Amino acid sequence: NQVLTKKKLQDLVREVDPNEQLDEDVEEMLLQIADDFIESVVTAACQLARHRKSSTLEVKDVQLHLERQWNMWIPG
Amino acid sequence: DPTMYEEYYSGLKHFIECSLDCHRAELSQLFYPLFVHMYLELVYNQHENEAKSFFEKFHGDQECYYQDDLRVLSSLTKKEHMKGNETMLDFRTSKFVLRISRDSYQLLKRHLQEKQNNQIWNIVQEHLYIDIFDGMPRSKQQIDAMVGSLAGEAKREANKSKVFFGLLKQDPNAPPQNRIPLPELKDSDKLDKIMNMKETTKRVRLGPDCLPSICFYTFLNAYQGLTAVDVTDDSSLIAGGFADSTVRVWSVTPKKLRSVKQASDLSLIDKESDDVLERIMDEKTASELKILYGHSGPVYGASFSPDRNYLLSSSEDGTVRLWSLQTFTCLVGYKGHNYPVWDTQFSPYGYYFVSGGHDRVARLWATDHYQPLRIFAGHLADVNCTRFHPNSNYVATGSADRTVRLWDVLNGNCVRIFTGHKGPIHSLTFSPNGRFLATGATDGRVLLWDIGHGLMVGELKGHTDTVCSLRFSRDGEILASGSMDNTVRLWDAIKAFEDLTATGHINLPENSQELLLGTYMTKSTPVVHLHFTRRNLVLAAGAYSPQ
Amino acid sequence: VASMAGVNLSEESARILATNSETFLLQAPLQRRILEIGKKHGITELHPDVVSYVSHATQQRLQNLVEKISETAQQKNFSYKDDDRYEQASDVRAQLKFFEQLDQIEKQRKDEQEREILMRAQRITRVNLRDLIFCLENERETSHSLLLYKAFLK
Amino acid sequence: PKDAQMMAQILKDMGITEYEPRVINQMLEFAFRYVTTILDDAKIYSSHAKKATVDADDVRLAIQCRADQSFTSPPPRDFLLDIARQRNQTPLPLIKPYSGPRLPPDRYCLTAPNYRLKSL
Amino acid sequence: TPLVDFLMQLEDYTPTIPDAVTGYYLNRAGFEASDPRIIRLISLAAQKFISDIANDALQHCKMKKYTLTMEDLTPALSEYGINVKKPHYF
Repeated sequence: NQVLTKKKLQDLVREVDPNEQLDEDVEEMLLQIADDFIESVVTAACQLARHRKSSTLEVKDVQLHLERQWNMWIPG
Repeated sequence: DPTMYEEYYSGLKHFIECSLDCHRAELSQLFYPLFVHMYLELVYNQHENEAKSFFEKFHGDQECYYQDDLRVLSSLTKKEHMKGNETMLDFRTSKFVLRISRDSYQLLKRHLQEKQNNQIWNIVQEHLYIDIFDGMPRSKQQIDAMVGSLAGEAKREANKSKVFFGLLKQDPNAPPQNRIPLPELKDSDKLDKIMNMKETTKRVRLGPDCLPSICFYTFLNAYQGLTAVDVTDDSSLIAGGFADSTVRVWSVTPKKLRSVKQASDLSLIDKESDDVLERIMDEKTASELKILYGHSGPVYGASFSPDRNYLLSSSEDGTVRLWSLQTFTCLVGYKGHNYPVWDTQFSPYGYYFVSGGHDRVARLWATDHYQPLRIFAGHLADVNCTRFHPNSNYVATGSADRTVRLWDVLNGNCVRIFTGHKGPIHSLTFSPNGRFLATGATDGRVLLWDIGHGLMVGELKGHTDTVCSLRFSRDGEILASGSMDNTVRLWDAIKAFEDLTATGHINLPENSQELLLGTYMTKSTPVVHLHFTRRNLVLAAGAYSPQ
Repeated sequence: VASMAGVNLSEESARILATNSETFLLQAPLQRRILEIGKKHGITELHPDVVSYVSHATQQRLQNLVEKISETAQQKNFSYKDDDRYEQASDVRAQLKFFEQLDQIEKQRKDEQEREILMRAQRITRVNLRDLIFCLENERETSHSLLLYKAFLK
Repeated sequence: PKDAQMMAQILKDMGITEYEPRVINQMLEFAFRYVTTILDDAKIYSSHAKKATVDADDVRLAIQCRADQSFTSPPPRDFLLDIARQRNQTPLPLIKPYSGPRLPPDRYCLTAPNYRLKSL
Repeated sequence: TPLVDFLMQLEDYTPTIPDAVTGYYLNRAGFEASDPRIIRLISLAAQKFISDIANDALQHCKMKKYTLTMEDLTPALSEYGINVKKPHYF
């Protein structure tokens, strides 16, 4: 059920600083923040998709919620 | 169901006003909670037009004390407007307590157990508790004295817990010394009580004859708005919390505020000397005023420690700050609220402190942990006031949902719920006996509560605007009240407590006129603080606002 | 990207040079995770390029937060006392230590009184929870949130 | 004015008798800022659904997706009572008798040597 | 240390904003005036922000110099990601 495997998160820190170690509390809170992000983004994207009268959840729907509420602008 | 709520409510409105007058005044209590629970259930099930029509037909038969809640409700017409209110969200899930007598409940249940009104009976037994007492039905001016809150007039089973309302050192109402782990009494703290009882030697007995002298310490310019005052227990320092995010300590004795010397200067002097504290003071830094910076918002709480170090301040930015008064810097920033902390106070023994904020809790801190120890989380609105008991085993938290609640420091349990104010409570004080509690709110009423019996013992209704400061005398002879009508009223706090149930109420006397010893008007100056010198001299502080 | 002179462009380009001056979510449990929230809206199936787009969106959410907490976890590892361009101004900790020494002298006097009564008878950077909390109350999201409010008690 | 006389009636319906004259001017400035960010997002959502007319479901979407981010609230009562009973179960710690000035650990206080640059 | 050198030069420099006014809005947020040079660097940073917005607005006015209008501040702050609002209610 866990989508972030707690070891790829440590590679997200090694790419920024080769000498840095998070605390176990910090790692668990970061995992909760990730889970919460996935849930909020998917719920709002699904609201945009129902709005577009669709049952498909295409990226256009996920990409629009990032640009308007989070300002991420991930290349599609 | 939803299109006939103006037929269910108007039928019960027709039954109650056609009753006999002894039971009519007590059965008028369920007009307000049945009006809100039917209105909020209409707007939660997305029936806006019917909700608006119900509000228009019945809002004006509601008691005058409920206008503020009625205006918040008139704004609420949608469901998503109410889904982010969090006060009407907790009102919809809780139960109105609605203390009624058994003589009037028999007429109510003989009008609801019949199928003719099985819908309004279904709303009553779903949304309303009914707490029955065996006794006389209360009068209308006695019901008016004890209602006014949302989810108000709480059960007697809450006000029956054993409360150790006595002072520490035999008193059977006193808690043991090892109940709450209070700090030790040092030799410098024992030296304070030696000169404290020299002040008690010159202390005058106030009473209704020897009325005290009031020394008003007005803030003259104060164009940054003064939001918090505190005075030390000996009248030596006066703190000021201001809207320009500053705390300003003033010395009122002829003794300038000095910081202690730097660490290089203390390393060359020796300890073990008799002078020591005198040796450490720096005379290069000596002012009649020290300004403290570091809050990013208007400082709302100000609290001295009883050893005259350790100023406390809370502000809009959500932090409580512990300022030293020996180095005159900030020491700790206590970040537990994300929201404006409206009040803070040190314990009268000086280790723990309680801070109440906009997030509807009051936290108990200890000046040793970055995290709180107790979270007092039962209020439905902002915790406006937070006051410690004189034994510091109990914390009284007044709030904006018109309730005052005592909280045991052990177990964090609410042991008393005091309802009967019509506005948000803006001042609390305890009697020096520990037996009584005076609360003031925006309705100008000072309600005197018993703590052992959990019963209000008197109502002082002289003030016009928000009563923002209360204090009892050092003996307990006089309660001083200061409000926004620029008056310092003095009340007889001995004749107000001359009598010490199972009906859960006492017949309040309507005796305010006999308990007013005097009213003194300030020149355009709201009385923010009231303090009693240990020789029983009233001190008051307020910014002069010409307005 | 929509703004050519955008202000968060210059932030994370100067933040990286400040840290230089000292996620890829699993595709199989994520695809079940999107579909269960889709039952509450009627979004019964999802596009095959979305479950890897949300994984790229979760990465740039946490990499924007890992970089943000790294530049405040290295804010505490700047020792001023090795440099001599800086001068010490106010050390409260040392004054407190002198006060503690005086308190210990008082305790020793108390012990002597008790004895008399008896006779009569390569810097490594570790990120704390403070560095994560500091990067939550500043950004607009998660400033008034139940995840930061609970983090004040963890 | 037209919209400024309605703003003095929203305040008087809330019982606000006394207010500064700059209070009406900046609640209108907030009300204008709020409607030009609902309708700005409404035509973004209309172009997502590919319709030339911004109809009422677009404004229903742009309101509830702006109220999900902008206007927050304090934590709810079932959340405050759960973190209370998780915190109020822990017993109060005892106090060391002569520890000194009672403070948190030094990484939680504001007591550091607090340096400054040499003037030269 | 280019900026440390600049701050050391900032003594004997008077900025366009006074330090009694820059220090007032710093004291409002908890920042207290320990060192004048730090107040002066903060004042100069604020000045650079306003000046850069103004210069971009002037390039827009020259393209469409002289009067600064809200329709010059609107595309000038749009590359900054700031949507400026017309009054429209007075």
